[PDB]
Amino acid sequence: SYINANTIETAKMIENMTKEKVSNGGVGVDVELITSINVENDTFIERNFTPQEIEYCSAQPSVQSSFAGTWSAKEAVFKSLGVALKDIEIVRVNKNAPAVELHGNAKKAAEEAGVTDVKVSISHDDLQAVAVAVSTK
Amino acid sequence: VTREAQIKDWVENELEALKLEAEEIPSEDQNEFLLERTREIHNEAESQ
Repeated sequence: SYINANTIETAKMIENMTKEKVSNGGVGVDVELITSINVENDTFIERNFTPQEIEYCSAQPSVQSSFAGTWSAKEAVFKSLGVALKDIEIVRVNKNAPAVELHGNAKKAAEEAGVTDVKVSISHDDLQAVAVAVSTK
Repeated sequence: VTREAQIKDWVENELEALKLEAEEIPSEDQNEFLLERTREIHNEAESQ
């Protein structure tokens, strides 16, 4: 009643940032409140979200919560690297962890920093989306 | 919108601070401690 699915998901993500679990890599935590995402404002979406994300997000039960999940992931990846958000692309599929892959200047700055793997955990409910990106070199 | 940005910042600083408090907790009680203390943060972010 007290520990809903979003609390379990978000404690797991915080548990996997402790020194005993993963250490010696870029760690980026980013939260977004879902009310900050306007999905009607098409300019903000097209400029910061790839057409693969837009068609995945817009198929979900809560479009606004899913777009916020993605936007948190992008900004969580960018804080992990340590260097627009269009470049970073989050490939999310149902009941599976999403993969990160870079395209433009983000991909260049990942070779400059010497970052091989970028894993990202996401959780989103009715209030906020929390994303934790771990960039191992 | 300005205050919704400050609230986002306040949740990030509280998830960071949670992680630091959870470092010292032993590796058997660490699940229960994040579950209780994460919910408490969700609440204080909704409130705000």
